[PDB]
Amino acid sequence: GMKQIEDKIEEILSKIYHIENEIARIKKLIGE
Amino acid sequence: GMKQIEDKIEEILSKIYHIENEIARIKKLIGE
Amino acid sequence: GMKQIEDKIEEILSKIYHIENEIARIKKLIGE
Repeated sequence: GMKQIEDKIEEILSKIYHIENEIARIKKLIGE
Repeated sequence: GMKQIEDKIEEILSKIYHIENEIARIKKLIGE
Repeated sequence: GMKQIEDKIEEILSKIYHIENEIARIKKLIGE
């Protein structure tokens, strides 16, 4: 496929990991 | 690549931005 | 496009649904 498609997938995976880190910080503060 | 692949990427980016908005609202209510 | 691209999209959609479940559990505990 497109190199642009693969580039977008890279950005998406980075965004998701950043979101999962944010959710981990929230669950740690509130307990779950 | 597929127009269907690019369509799915559009839906994913919309879902991610919606999630980031939800996380912003949570962090604003609890402080972080 | 690539079968690998479509496989990555499958993993991304699973990650997003899992994240949306986690956000639902957080909003239920704190109220919003």
